[PDB]
Amino acid sequence: VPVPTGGDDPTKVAMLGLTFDDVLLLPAASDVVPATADTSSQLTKRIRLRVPLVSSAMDTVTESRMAIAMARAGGMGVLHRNLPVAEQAGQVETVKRSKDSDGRLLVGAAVGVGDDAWTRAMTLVDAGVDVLIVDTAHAHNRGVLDMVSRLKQAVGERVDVVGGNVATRAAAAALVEAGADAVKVGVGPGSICTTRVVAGVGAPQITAILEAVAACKPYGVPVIADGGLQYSGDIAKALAAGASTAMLGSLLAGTAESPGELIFVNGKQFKSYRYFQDDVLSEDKLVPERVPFRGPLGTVIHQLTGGLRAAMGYTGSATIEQLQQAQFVQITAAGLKE
Amino acid sequence: VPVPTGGDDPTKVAMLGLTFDDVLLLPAASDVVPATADTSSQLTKRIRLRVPLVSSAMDTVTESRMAIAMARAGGMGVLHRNLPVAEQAGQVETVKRSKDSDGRLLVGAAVGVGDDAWTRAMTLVDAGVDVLIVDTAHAHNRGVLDMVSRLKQAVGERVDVVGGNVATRAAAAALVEAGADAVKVGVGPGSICTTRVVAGVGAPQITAILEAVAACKPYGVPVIADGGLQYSGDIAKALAAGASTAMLGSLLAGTAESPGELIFVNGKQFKSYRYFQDDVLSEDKLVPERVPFRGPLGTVIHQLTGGLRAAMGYTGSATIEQLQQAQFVQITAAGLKE
Amino acid sequence: VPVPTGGDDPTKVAMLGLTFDDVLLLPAASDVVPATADTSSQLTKRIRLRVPLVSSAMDTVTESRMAIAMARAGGMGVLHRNLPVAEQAGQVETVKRSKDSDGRLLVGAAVGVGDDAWTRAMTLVDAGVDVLIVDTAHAHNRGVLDMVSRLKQAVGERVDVVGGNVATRAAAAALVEAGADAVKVGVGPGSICTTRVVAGVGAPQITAILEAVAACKPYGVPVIADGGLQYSGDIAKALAAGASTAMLGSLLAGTAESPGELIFVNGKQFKSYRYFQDDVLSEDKLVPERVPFRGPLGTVIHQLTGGLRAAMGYTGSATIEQLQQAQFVQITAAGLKE
Amino acid sequence: VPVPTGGDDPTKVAMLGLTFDDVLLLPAASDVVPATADTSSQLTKRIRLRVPLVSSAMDTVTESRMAIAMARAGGMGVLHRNLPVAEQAGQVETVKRSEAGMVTDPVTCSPDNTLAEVDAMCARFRISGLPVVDDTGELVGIITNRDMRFEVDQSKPVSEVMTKAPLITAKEGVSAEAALGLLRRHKIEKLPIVDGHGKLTGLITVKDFVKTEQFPLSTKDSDGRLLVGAAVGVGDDAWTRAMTLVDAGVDVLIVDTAHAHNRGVLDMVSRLKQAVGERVDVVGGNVATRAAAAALVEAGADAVKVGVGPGSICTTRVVAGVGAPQITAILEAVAACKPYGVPVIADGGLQYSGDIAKALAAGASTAMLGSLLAGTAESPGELIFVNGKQFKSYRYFQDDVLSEDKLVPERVPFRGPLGTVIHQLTGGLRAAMGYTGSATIEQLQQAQFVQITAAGLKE
Amino acid sequence: VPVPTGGDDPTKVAMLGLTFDDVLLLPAASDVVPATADTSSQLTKRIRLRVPLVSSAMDTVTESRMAIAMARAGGMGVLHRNLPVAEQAGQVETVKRSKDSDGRLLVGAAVGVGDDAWTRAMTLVDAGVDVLIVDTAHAHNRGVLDMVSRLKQAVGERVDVVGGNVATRAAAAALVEAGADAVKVGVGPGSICTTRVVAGVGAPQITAILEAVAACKPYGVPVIADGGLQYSGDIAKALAAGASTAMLGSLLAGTAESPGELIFVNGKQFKSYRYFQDDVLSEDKLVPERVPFRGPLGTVIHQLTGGLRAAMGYTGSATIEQLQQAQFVQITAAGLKE
Ligand SMILES: Nc1ncnc2c1ncn2[C@@H]1O[C@H](COP(=O)(O)OP(=O)(O)OP(=O)(O)O)[C@@H](O)[C@H]1O
Ligand SMILES: Nc1ncnc2c1ncn2[C@@H]1O[C@H](COP(=O)(O)OP(=O)(O)OP(=O)(O)O)[C@@H](O)[C@H]1O
Ligand SMILES: [Mg+2]
Ligand SMILES: [Mg+2]
Repeated sequence: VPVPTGGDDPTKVAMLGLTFDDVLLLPAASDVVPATADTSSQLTKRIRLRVPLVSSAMDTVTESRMAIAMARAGGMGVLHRNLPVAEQAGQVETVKRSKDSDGRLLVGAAVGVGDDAWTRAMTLVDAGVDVLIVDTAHAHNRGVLDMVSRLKQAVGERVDVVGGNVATRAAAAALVEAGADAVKVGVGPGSICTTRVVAGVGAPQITAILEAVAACKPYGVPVIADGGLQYSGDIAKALAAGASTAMLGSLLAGTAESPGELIFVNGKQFKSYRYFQDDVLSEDKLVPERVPFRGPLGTVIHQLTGGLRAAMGYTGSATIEQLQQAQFVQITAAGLKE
Repeated sequence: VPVPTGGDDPTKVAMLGLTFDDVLLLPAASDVVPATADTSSQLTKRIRLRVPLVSSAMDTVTESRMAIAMARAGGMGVLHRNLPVAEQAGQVETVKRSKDSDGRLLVGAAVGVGDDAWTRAMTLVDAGVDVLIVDTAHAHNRGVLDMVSRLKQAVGERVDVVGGNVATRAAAAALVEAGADAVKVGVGPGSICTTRVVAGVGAPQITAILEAVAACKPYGVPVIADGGLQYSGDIAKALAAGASTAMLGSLLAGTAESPGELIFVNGKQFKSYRYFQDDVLSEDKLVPERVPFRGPLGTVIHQLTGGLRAAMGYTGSATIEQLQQAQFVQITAAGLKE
Repeated sequence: VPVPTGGDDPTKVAMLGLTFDDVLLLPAASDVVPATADTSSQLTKRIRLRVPLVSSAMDTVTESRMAIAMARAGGMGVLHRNLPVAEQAGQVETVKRSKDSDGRLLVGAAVGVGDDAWTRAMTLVDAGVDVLIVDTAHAHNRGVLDMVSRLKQAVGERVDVVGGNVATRAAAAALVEAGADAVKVGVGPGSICTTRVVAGVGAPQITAILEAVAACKPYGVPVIADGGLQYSGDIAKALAAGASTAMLGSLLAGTAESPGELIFVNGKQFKSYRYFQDDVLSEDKLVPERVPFRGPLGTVIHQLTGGLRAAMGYTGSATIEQLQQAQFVQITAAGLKE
Repeated sequence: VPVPTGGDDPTKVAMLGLTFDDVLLLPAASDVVPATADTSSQLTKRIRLRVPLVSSAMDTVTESRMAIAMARAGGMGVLHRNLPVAEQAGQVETVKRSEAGMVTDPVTCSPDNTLAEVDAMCARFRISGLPVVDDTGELVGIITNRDMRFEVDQSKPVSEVMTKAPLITAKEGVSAEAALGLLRRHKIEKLPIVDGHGKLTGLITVKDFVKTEQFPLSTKDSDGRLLVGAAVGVGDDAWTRAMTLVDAGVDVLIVDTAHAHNRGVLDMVSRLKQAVGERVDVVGGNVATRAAAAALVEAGADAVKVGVGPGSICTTRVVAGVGAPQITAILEAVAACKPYGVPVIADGGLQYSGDIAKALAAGASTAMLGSLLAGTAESPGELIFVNGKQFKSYRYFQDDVLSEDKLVPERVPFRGPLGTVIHQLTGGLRAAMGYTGSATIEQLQQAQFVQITAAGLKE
Repeated sequence: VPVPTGGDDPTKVAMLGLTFDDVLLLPAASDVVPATADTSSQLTKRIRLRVPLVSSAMDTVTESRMAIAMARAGGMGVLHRNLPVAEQAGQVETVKRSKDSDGRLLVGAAVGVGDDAWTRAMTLVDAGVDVLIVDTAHAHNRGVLDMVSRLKQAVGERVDVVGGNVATRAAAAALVEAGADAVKVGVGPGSICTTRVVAGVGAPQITAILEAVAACKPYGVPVIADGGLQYSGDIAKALAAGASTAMLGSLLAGTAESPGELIFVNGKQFKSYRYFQDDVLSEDKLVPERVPFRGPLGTVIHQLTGGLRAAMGYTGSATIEQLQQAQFVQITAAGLKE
């Protein structure tokens, strides 16, 4: 009668979470050449990218240079918000003035929650931003939903609103009901993540994507998988799990197009570089208190796209929409043994 | 027809035991700001702590200085019994004379089993102790239950009695029947624990807490999770599994407030410091035959409480009683790989 | 409709095998003191040992000195058969002439299969051996069963016949039907075992013990667990899984009483020391082609017995027969992480 | 309502994949002595090997030398295709003429050839003599070691130094005893055998029997020549290569692709089966599912090769996120192939001989040996000595779009003689057969597994 | 009577060679600020450099880009000769067309020995080279001396001729007699040098510089110290030992201005890139058969010049000619112990 893992509530342990290392893509009937596979996918309800990759809105990853490079590569970049409002609008305009209906490069920008966030969002919309991402560590919060709904009513006709990071079906459904044009998924997805170690909170990314897609797919809301990626195979797995686009963080932190200046210390090359880190539950609030150079962004994007095209050829997926129907095989611990 | 793991008895392998590394807290709908979360919790049926942390009754962890520091920090300390009765009463008197209804600092003390244990307990009650903990390696023994019942009849009106370490539902129910005001839970909870290696005996802490809470929650008896803690996330997980307080042992062993004198050896700082170790089945009876300095207690308590508050914010738990209703996701082996 | 692990045969993967590290002994209601716990157990149908430990019949573990020491320690030893028949009979006589009904020390000897094995067995029986072990790598063989039956018919009135190593219920049942006085269990029980790597053959020892006990318990035939032990906790787990005695191998190879001479090489102490290795499927046939000193036997035996007594105190087992009814908790991979 | 691993689709996570390290072979009732066990197994429907081991068609593993050594050991080798069609056909011809037997049609050179060419031919075919025939096929001479041992000018034409006709020759169908009598009487070592006109037909020497004594386990056709296989791709260049290999006398054609569940691979298999099915056997490329194996069987493949990302740290898994654990893949493919009698070749994922035993017990009929053979002496490459260790030292034809080299942006250690590795693998297999009571490989395919946990793998 | 180190010949061990690590510069009376120190020095009899640094003529160090950078930095570069004559002439033209009396950048080029070397030299002089270096591993050879004499007679009025690597006073005197405008010093100068290990040939660099200066200083012939340099302090020591310029080899191999393309492999950055290596006794003839990135040349040059200026300040040397009069202190083995 009692639960095999202890207690009496069978829902106390709600689910078994699978990560990227837990699953592999099963080969299927294929007439798809990797070179001829269409990797385009929807970022939001109204925006389609040639390459389903978006740079994360992290101070160490995306500012104007990275946003321009990502837009030229066929993806997009979200400008980080650890800077003043006027500076963010200036970076938005730097990206725009350098594709949309008018032929200018697409760009996204991150905003928080609050009246200061409202002013920031209005200024960014004035500067010509295309995507507003209400970015929070935990989006299953009434304030985040209120901000998403308010932005959707105010500037929904001209810009797309993306909701904060969720990890469950209920949170994704709440964001969809708030009117979000895309749902960003992932709450402590890394295995050694600071959220997992310090707060004990996390969700393995494959299960989180599956649940959020179960919430969002009926309403046509794209899913952006954010965090937990280590290799291009993880990009393929995230897209096959149901996500429409992937967000790239630490994989792009040390690239040349990312912020920071090149320095040479101890024989190795590095990139050397608060009132705006207003987000509670963020990893910087958990810690008690030099990112290496990674080369040009083009090589990293080429490697990731090559891995994705290889997966598409193996699974017989002509489009990303077909790759989202691919099947997984769950591997055991011996499958991770070197 | 036969059991898949061998034999014919399906109850031979009773359960799959989960440890802290097996589970993560699932994010849920939240309106809780981490700073405004109420971390107050019940130590016993009549005692509520501002911070649900109790320093373990270990010779290397808690004496008068540590007890005073823990009571001032909002938690409590239990004085170890690896010393003469007069010395323990003196430490109790030191803690009291430096909060109860009188306004003196709250303090607990560990007692054993036997006539000498009765003498020790009566002396400690005379000295003004608030909590008596019958601290045994294996509390599911008739002697421990009889001692708990005797203390409850004798001095139960003025002090609280907490039963020793249990790991199963039946043992916790037996302790509740004997009249224990709180149940301490954990028997070989660490992975590389000496009890697990030398004796082959142990119980994973999450499952043990779930079973003990299933036994204790209907009667309103608090559960103290003792052992297996490595990070503040483990504190959050233990409280979410249903425990009311977490007992801190080796994490406080090298703190400045812990016993021992500070010494400087080989450029590193350590702390340098039987007839009273009368408990059989204790880990010292299993071994054939220098604790590093860990800084001030305040920093450790602050970090642990910050992790707890972050978990409460992620789970939407305004109180510890709400955190006790939080759900878990079970992660695979791949989720622990670096 | 197909099996989740592949194919359409649900019995292709017969079972999930558990090893010692997969399980722990659960605590239970206990009035047992480790010092007053009775560790006696049946070695065979007619032989009871004070300490349930038998030194393995390995060339590097047991000859006359080790057999004498084991008999004096309360257990027994089995003399290895990697030597001439007259020499083995001389070792038997050396052990006997230094307990049975006549006051001489009990001793066992290993024999193979064949006519030379029959001559060896008759010589050993004439020398006064008490137990004959028909030691084979794979006892589920018609020749081994015939040898066991022949020995039981010929000399079963005076000496006990123990069957070779088995790993399944069917093999143990075949040995029992052949008249074995005890059944030795374990076939590639170690994780990095040569049989597992080279032949791909093995059986996790806890599951193997459970299956062989399911075969042997209804007929009162004791089970000797051989191999896979690393710690005294493994002794406790094996005896709780249903085995009556544990056979000690590598744990005794480098003891002072074990064969070989003491040498001092590179600052460390070591021991320095075929036509008679006629057994097929033995590990020495699978390999392409200095055992350290381990101290006195008494220390090892004392430590193992202390661990066993601690387990008996935790489980509330006054006797080994009561320990054989104890329950297990299965632990996850995270339970093994250091 | 929801799936325990997430979502609402119960088939999204189709299965739990078991690798070799997940399973052990359970001992069973056994009267099998390891030495007396029969390790013979079917490579294809018509071909049976004495040892169920095939060398992988890898450029670092199998060339003519490796193919000859594998055939002599009782297995077989598949020649890699990362080289021109002419070179691969030449390797096929080298393997076929290593142990010709029967007719033993002797390699012949024209009188217009040179000493360098005949030295190259002698090195190629491991022979010490060549008959010399004219444009019409009539004999004009013979060249041997005694004719050119110290000759200085390698440009010397064959006609200049050959032993001039007439020579000591016999007629077609001459008895073996008569040939031995001629060889003893004239003390010539290589006796030509001529037709009824004057055109050379054969050459008689007992050494072909002697080599039969040397390697009693050699796998051969009815003609007495060593069996050999060759890999082909898909396309028109692949069709030309396959026709050239069939002309050279190849025995097995393997449509070698990383992903055989593809209409091109199936069409190539069907075309080869229709065109040259009576002469050679066609083996389908790598599959990892029951449906792909069923498609290959429907295409007419004589054997199905199984494995797609089988290794744990395989490049395909890391870069593409694609793979299938090998034990589950073999079980799934055998579930489709066994009802039709189609053998399964397990390719990839092997690290120890126990894995070979497990792969055969899972239902596969042969194991294909790859990286375990890459560094052996019989493998292509030249030995070099660097530091304190010995290593092996040494695209247009890498046309597979899903091959791992397309994923990787970019020394091979020495492993000793092939015979030692083959002996160790066979010993492990025989021990497994003894433990499981399997007298034959077909009985071993019925053996049961026990699944082990993570704790069973910890050192 | 006999030699204390063996034998009867007292000149069998000719000298005790001092390396850079053997000596330190003694501080002296100083009115010299490092900022105002004049580091200009004579490269040859007729060429003066602002910074006494010459880039080594190795295939991995100096071609047109490195030569241009070195000329702009105040030093000079020598073009390597592991390439066809036309290509080296093209590189000379690239350097010249991008300082001499006509305002073009100065550049030097290495030549070998033989008739093809003469053709190469004539082509290079036609292309407008300023310095010809007859670069050989062992310049105390009649062929090198004859080549130097022929070049001096032919094109001595327009270009400066530098002799190959010597290590003794006699070799330097022979080069001066032959008409070398500068003498390059060093033969197996490194401690782990291939020439020393394979051939047993070498000369510690401080002693070699002192002897060559003893040969060259009365004739006003500058000395170029080539090889053995590890730090800027070694540059200061070499200049103080009497050398006029220092040739930089492996220190400049991985710099951006050096030949090769940048590649990023395994998280680290490297530079990736015979009939023309005709010189016998070169280290490629002795070896049986990726250079890391080192940052911009400017950082290396700035650091080396800063160290040189610090030494000039410590010794009170207003000019390099005054630094050439500085004194050394010999240090023991304990002075090298970390
Ligand atoms: N031209 C050929 N074509 C095919 N097979 C050949 C040819 N020449 C020889 N063989 C085969 O290979 C074997 C090689 O022996 P061959 O006589 O050429 O060598 P050998 O060095 O003269 O031998 P030995 O001196 O030891 O008798 C022959 O006995 C025959 O079986
Ligand atoms: N059938 C033959 N009839 C006549 N002469 C022959 C015949 N075969 C070979 N010869 C000649 O006899 C001589 C020796 O040839 P033979 O075949 O004995 O040498 P081989 O096999 O190379 O022997 P070895 O191993 O001693 O070098 C040569 O001059 C050769 O041309
Ligand atoms: Mg010969
Ligand atoms: Mg011969």
